Amino acid sequence: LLEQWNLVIGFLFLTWICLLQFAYANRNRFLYIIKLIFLWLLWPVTLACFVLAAVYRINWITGGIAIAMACLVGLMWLSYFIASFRLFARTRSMWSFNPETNILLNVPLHGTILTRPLLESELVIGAVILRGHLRIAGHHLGRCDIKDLPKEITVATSRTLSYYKLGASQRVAGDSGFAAYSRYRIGNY
Amino acid sequence: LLEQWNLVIGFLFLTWICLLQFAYANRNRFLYIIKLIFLWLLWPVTLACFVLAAVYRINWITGGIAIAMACLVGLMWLSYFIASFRLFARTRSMWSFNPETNILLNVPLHGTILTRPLLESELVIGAVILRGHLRIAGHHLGRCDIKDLPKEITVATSRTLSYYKLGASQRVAGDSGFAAYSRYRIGNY
Amino acid sequence: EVQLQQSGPELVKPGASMKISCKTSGYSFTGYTMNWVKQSHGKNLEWIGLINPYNGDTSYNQKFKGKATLTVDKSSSTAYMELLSLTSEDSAVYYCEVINTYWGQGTLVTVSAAKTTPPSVYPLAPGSAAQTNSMVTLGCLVKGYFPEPVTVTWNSGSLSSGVHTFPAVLQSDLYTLSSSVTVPSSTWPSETVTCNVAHPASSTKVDKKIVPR
Amino acid sequence: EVQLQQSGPELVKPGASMKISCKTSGYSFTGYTMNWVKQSHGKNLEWIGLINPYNGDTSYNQKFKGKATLTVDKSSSTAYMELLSLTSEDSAVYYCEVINTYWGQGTLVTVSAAKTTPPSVYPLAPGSAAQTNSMVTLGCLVKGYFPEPVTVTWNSGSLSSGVHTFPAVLQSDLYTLSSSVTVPSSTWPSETVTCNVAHPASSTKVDKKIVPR
Amino acid sequence: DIVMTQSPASLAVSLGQRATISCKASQSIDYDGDNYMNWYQQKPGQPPKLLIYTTSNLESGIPARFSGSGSGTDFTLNIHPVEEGDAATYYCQQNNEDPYTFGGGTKLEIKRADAAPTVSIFPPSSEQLTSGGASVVCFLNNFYPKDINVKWKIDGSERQNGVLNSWTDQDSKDSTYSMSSTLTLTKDEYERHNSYTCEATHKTSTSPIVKSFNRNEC
Amino acid sequence: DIVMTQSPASLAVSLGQRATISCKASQSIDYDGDNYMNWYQQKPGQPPKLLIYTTSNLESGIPARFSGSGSGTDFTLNIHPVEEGDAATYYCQQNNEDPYTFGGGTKLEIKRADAAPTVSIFPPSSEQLTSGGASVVCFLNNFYPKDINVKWKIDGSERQNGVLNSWTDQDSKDSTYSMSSTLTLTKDEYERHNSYTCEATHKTSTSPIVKSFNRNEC
Ligand SMILES: [K+]
Ligand SMILES: [K+]
Repeated sequence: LLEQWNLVIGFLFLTWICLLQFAYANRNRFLYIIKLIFLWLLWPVTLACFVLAAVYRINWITGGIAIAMACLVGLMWLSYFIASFRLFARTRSMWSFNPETNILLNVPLHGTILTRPLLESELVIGAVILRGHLRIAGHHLGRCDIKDLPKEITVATSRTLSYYKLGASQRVAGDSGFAAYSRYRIGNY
Repeated sequence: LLEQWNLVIGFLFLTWICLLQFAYANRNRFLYIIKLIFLWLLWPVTLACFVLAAVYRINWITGGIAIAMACLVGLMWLSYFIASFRLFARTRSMWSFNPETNILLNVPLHGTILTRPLLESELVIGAVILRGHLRIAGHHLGRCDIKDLPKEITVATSRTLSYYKLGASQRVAGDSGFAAYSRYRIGNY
Repeated sequence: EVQLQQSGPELVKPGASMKISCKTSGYSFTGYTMNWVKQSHGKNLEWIGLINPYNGDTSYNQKFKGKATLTVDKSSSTAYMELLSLTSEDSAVYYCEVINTYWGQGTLVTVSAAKTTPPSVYPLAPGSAAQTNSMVTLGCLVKGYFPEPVTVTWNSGSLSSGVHTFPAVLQSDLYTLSSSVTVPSSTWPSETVTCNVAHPASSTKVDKKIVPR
Repeated sequence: EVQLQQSGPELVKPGASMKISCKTSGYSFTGYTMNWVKQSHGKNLEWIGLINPYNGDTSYNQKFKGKATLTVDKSSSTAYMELLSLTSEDSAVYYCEVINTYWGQGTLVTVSAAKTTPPSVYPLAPGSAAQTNSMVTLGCLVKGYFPEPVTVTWNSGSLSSGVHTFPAVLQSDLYTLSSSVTVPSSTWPSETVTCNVAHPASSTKVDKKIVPR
Repeated sequence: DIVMTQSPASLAVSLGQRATISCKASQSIDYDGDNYMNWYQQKPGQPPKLLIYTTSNLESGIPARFSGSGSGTDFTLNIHPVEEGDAATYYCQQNNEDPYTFGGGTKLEIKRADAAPTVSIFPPSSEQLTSGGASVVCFLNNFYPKDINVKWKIDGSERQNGVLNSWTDQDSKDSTYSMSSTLTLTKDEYERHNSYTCEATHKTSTSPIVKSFNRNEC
Repeated sequence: DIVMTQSPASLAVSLGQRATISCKASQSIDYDGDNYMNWYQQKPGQPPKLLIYTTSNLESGIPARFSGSGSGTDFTLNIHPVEEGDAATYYCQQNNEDPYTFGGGTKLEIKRADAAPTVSIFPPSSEQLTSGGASVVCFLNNFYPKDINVKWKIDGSERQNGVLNSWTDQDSKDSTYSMSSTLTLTKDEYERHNSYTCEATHKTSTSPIVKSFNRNEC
């Protein structure tokens, strides 16, 4: 039945709406993974809609487009798998399979490197400390002071590693502060 | 019947995937409108899925959940309308109806104030200039230099107007640069 | 950089209205909010209100609601404050700031029904001093003028060291001020010394050459 | 702040491997990548490679592949470079940096089959000078030692002004060095002057008191 | 709304010392875990210059010797080391709720080695004399501290009424004050007396410094 | 592999002037429209100190007188004003492609007023004399410029072979050099001659400064 498939899609839409209204600004790592888990399954459920329209077609024009669009999503899904596994070879990090970007941000906080997805990987990376909590490029990494800021962070993408040097860190309003991460060398493979 | 709705959702996900993959990093203002246009219509189509399941009430357990779940997405859609029209009263700008946040960021660039949605509105706002192009909080605003950075930006939300002050601008690698906006006063409405 | 130019001091009759212009330069006028601050009796800084030049919404102090109205002129990049029903409590200095860093020079509003009086300028030299060590003082006294302020300089500002311009004091609804300069005997009277007194409210600019008696 | 302590100089026979320890402090060791730089002949800076101490992946120079192997020890926060098959071209100073800002003091590697020789330390004073102006020079000469380097100080580093430690020069496969200090006649010989020569390769630390003849 | 009790009313510190300026808000101005306190500096004849915003952030171009502390209701401005140019009035403004009320302000006095006042006496000018009145002037230059009393003596008796004093602000070059005393008198009584005397009793010494002249001496 | 060429090989400027140091990359290092050029400073006996990274960005704590310019292949390091402590060796490193090759490096020399060399003569020590050999030493201190020739004189004839010279780097306190000349000789020939002389011909004057001694004089 399509009625039960209608309810599944309604919960898929409802899940994101909750993630878009109540958990958008929130950057909890478990919550962020759940958002990435949802965005990953957005590719099979895009393919499932077109496969259902391809098999249970209305007209050959409608079914023919759904066959082409299922290949279009299928090609875009394999392009994610190709780019992520190529990224996974360089980094050996489980964040390489995030479905939003193929670039990783490595911040050495609390000793262990805190790898996070990075969207743009620009020349300058912004580090903001708020109430003693560091957030770099919209990733709430955790507790970190101005004096405890990582003196060097790296950004890893496919066939290129970008090392970033801490620039000028300015402390504002006590616990809060700001920092500058200008790229200084490129570790291209 | 009920198969054409499958094709509509398939293109809704296909548009979602393209915006989330191909044009995720791209910050063209017309494209950013399209992303906000798509996220706005995600509320009627979440309600449309649950109304369709509520109308097709073959079993009371599935239909009864869909009736209650359509109320949950129905109420939080009107919660968006209530929150945005309150924001529209204070700001009188068409960006108040963005479906991602109820907080607006006003950056005075090129004379006319550039108003953009702001997800966080924290104490410190980072302004990254890359290749002579300013991007504040992930919103690419346009051509700007370190010497041409706005000395004061404001962040307008409901019942609060937070004025931000240019802390210190650092120039890196020539055209690029970096500066921070620390809040210095609040215009409590 | 960011320069805010205001109108000069003026004398306003009691129970009237005055518009204070804050001409801006060096930045986009509609860019940042324009605050207004009143400093009464020389120390009491009071916040009047702010106006956003882009759209025009204002936010006044509750004390100054109905007293001051903030307006802008985007074409001339000039922000105005129009005070209403001026009383003797409004004899203050009004400033305009942008981000609390760049301020106007302040407009000295004098709310009085007094008649603007031209200043009386008198040079003062140690006639028959009988003591001519190489540090001799000579002065220029401005008596009976209204309203504030006046500018007293020496030789068109050529001499800047050893100058002392004492604050004005009120008497019989007239302000009095003095200026003094100490120069060595190698200067007096070999080089010309002249005190220049300018009062813009009376639109007067007098120059007095000091001479021994 | 961030301090990188390296091992001292070691005289290595040709063809023998050597591991250079770079002990780190003041920061989380696994946090930042550890570069290695070779400075041959005192001027030619050459990049050897970098090792990420968190996971262990390396990136060598093409010339130094098979010559140097970079390893780390997270337990002791010490990064190692194990040079392989040392030849005379490897007589250089090897540095370990972090973000190119914080550097180690350098490990002077001397690849020679020469026999370690203890230094010969001799004080030199102006005996029978017949000229005692209040600027008199006295020296300490180190002759016939191997390998580099040696540290020559005066009175355990109490005197820092007027010191001159001349660079060593090679002769008959033996380096020679000199140190000189000029002090006023009000010092010599009232206060004790002693030259301290330390050679860690020979594990010797000699102290010589200078005396007039 | 919110009132600021900035203490002390006046502050007097020496060069190179630490100047502590307190400013206690009536209620907590804390918003989102942060206090928004501004600190201004206003030299005489000049608009206020912002030193510190958001209770700690130093303004660009302001020397690093200015530091803001405190949270909740108590707020402190610390100046160390104090230079000669810091002799001004310091205000505290709460940038949290409308109205952004300022503090009472405290003038910072630079405690500098006491000095003797340079005394000078000016008889009324001839041009003013023929105008119908007269005014005898006494100038004190480069004296410290500010507290001082100057008296005028007419023909063997001191006179209080008709004397106006003008004090200058603390100079930004030597941290010393100047005073101008003026005795005005109609021409009717100017020629009825001969001796005109100005005497100053300052803390710099136990000798009251006296400068006098005579009408017929000119 | 990218080759970096620095011109000049050695740079000599006076205090307060502008020192221009070039670095011409063989290949363009424009990555994403940006060049990653690192400028280091290495005083003798010390590891290199990073001055400028990413071709313009100054390292924290470095004085704001080192400026990096140029893009593409030509890169320039400018030091203005030049102080006494800037006498070191400056390297350029391309931080773009493996290997991050360094430049040839240039030894910056401070141009200071010319001074006369302080000359001192040391006869061989008695302890070394009884060991089987001898070495007579001549020290020049606080002289400028670096170019100078010192000669040894034995019993009326100058000798060239057997003379070793050691030059010190430019000092970071007076910008003057020091030289140590050593004449070594076996004990067989040491007692066969009496007079030992060290003479220096420097540009500071037209008089060759001479210091000599005798074996039997001791
Ligand atoms: K990926
Ligand atoms: K909204």
